[PDB]
Amino acid sequence: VKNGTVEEMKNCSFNTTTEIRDKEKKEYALFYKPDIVPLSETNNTSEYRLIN
Amino acid sequence: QVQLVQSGAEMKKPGASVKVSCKASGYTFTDYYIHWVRQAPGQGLEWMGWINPNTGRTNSAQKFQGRVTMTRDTSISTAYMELSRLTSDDTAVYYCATGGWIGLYYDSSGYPNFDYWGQGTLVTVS
Amino acid sequence: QSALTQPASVSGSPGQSITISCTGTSYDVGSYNLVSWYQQHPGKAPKYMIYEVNKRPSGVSNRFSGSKSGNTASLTISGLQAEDEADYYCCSYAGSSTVVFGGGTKLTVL
Amino acid sequence: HGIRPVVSTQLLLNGSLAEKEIVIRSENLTNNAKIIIVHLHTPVEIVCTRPNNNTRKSVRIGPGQTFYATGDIIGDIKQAHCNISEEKWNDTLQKVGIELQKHF
Ligand SMILES: *[C@@H]1O[C@H](CO)[C@@H](O[C@@H]2O[C@H](CO)[C@@H](O[C@@H]3O[C@H](CO[C@H]4O[C@H](CO[C@H]5O[C@H](CO)[C@@H](O)[C@H](O)[C@@H]5O)[C@@H](O)[C@H](O[C@H]5O[C@H](CO)[C@@H](O)[C@H](O)[C@@H]5O)[C@@H]4O)[C@@H](O)[C@H](O[C@H]4O[C@H](CO)[C@@H](O)[C@H](O)[C@@H]4O[C@H]4O[C@H](CO)[C@@H](O)[C@H](O)[C@@H]4O[C@H]4O[C@H](CO)[C@@H](O)[C@H](O)[C@@H]4O)[C@@H]3O)[C@H](O)[C@H]2NC(C)=O)[C@H](O)[C@H]1NC(C)=O
Ligand SMILES: *[C@@H]1O[C@H](CO)[C@@H](O[C@@H]2O[C@H](CO)[C@@H](O[C@@H]3O[C@H](CO[C@H]4O[C@H](CO)[C@@H](O)[C@H](O)[C@@H]4O)[C@@H](O)[C@H](O[C@H]4O[C@H](CO)[C@@H](O)[C@H](O)[C@@H]4O[C@H]4O[C@H](CO)[C@@H](O)[C@H](O)[C@@H]4O)[C@@H]3O)[C@H](O)[C@H]2NC(C)=O)[C@H](O)[C@H]1NC(C)=O
Ligand SMILES: *[C@@H]1O[C@H](CO)[C@@H](O[C@@H]2O[C@H](CO)[C@@H](O[C@@H]3O[C@H](CO)[C@@H](O)[C@H](O[C@H]4O[C@H](CO)[C@@H](O)[C@H](O)[C@@H]4O[C@H]4O[C@H](CO)[C@@H](O)[C@H](O)[C@@H]4O)[C@@H]3O)[C@H](O)[C@H]2NC(C)=O)[C@H](O)[C@H]1NC(C)=O
Repeated sequence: VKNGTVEEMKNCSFNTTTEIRDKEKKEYALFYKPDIVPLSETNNTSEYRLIN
Repeated sequence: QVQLVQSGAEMKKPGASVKVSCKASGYTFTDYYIHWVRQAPGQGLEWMGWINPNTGRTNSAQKFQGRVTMTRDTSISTAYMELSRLTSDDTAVYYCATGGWIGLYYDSSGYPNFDYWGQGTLVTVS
Repeated sequence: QSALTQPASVSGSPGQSITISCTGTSYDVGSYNLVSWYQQHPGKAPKYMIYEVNKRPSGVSNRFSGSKSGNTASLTISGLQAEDEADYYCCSYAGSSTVVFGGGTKLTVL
Repeated sequence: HGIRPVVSTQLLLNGSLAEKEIVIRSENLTNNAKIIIVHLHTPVEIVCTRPNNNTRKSVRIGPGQTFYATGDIIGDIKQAHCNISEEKWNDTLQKVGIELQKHF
């Protein structure tokens, strides 16, 4: 949370529908912080949603 | 003015691990990069890695990044080499050195500006 | 092996000029001015002589200078001296936030 | 004229110069809301960058509708910034001051 002291961007990962309709895979993609919002006030602040 | 102390030589068997240290002196440990180059005895030089000591960041080489887990700590004012799965080829003298000036608004790690270099110490393996 | 190629050795009598050449590719040394030179007299650790093709640190006289052209670069050694019997190493920025060292060449005073 | 349609929120970019002098204008200076545009006599050079050096990943969402995203970051992290030559900025701001005094 602090060892950067410069705008490093988060490293989130999610599930995307692949070319098949009912097959899935785990995939990762970076996003700058203003695009991402936390999903709940719970102590588990490790689940995020796009700002849209 | 500036000098870099390094941990002494040691012996290891193949497949082992080594953790060489590099302690600073004569300059602010933050405001310069820290560097490592490898020299097998009687052979040419080679590059290992970079560290921005103000962070945990590393740029380490493609061939050795899997083999290298170098780190640092500001309290000891020291940057630590680390090696694993150590083969017979790795027998060499490891020189610690100071890189370009670091701050905001640009990245100097590419610059091979090695103003100062350390004692250098030998790892032996066979 | 090194990406960057150097000859084995060169030699000459004192008072004569000598030059050495690096040679890389269009990428790596060919695309940037970030090339540097380092000397290793025997036993001891290497020494810092040139950075950014043609700039000097303190303690390096005007005997030494460098040049770049294409995928190659060079060192200038004007007026060889007796204490010069040492190796010289090339090293330059290889892109991708990585530095590469050449095998260097041995200079021998006659 | 070949109007540049460039979007910008808080300073105009690459616009046309004022030919002879700094000029000031507003629908009704008496009220704050009506923005007091200014059209400068000389340009102020502005430069920006973002030296992180990102890299593009590809992901194959659905039937062949590819989606792009920032992959790994080969390099070292640095701040994204904009630069202006300070003395020129202070000079042009002061001259806008004198023209504001011509209106105030
Ligand atoms: C947008 O705007 C921003 C600004 O907001 C721009 O950001 C700036 O960009 C420039 C360009 O990249 C950066 O310049 C570099 O700065 C570094 C660092 O310099 C600072 O720190 C030095 C160290 O400070 C410490 O020591 C001083 C005492 O010296 C002490 O008082 C202090 O408290 C601290 O403890 C300062 O010395 C230095 O100030 C000096 O130099 C200034 C410039 O000459 C001068 O204005 C000052 O008045 C003062 O004289 C400054 O505060 C520099 O190191 C770097 O210059 C080196 O590297 C370039 C390559 O990038 C090279 O061409 C130069 O020749 C120079 O190389 C020498 O130094 C290297 C290490 O510093 C060394 O590796 C070289 O071998 C060489 O070595 C020298 O010493 C050896 C002995 O050690 C000797 O043998 C040699 O012969 C030689 O003498 C650049 O100047 C700015 O830093 C940066 N701003 C900030 C805040 O970071 C941005 O660029 C803009 N955006 C765009 C897109 O343009
Ligand atoms: C954001 O966070 C995500 C996590 O959600 C993170 O992704 C993970 O990154 C790590 C590091 O890059 C990945 O680790 C690798 O895992 C593979 C596993 O292999 C199996 O699965 C993959 C995935 O499909 C298949 O491609 C593969 O065929 C296997 O089925 C390991 O094999 C990797 O090991 C090698 O690389 C390591 C890198 O350090 C070495 O340490 C290790 O010793 C191995 O090296 C050897 O193999 C290399 C070739 O692979 C070779 O080049 C070397 O020379 C050496 O011989 C590696 O551990 C992990 O898989 C990622 N997770 C997912 C789901 O993909 C992101 O990295 C993070 N964002 C950023 C920017 O870091
Ligand atoms: C920002 O990030 C980008 C990443 O997207 C960085 O761009 C990459 O830069 C690297 C380095 O320039 C570049 O890699 C080279 O691409 C060349 C082709 O254009 C390759 O030929 C070269 O490969 C060498 O090694 C291979 C394996 O050994 C060989 O198969 C190949 O023939 C090359 O080998 C020759 O050269 C090497 C030395 O390079 C030598 O040792 C060999 O003996 C032989 O002579 C490189 O892979 C990437 O292609 C760039 N990325 C992209 C997408 O183009 C960019 O540098 C970053 N920004 C900054 C400022 O660093």
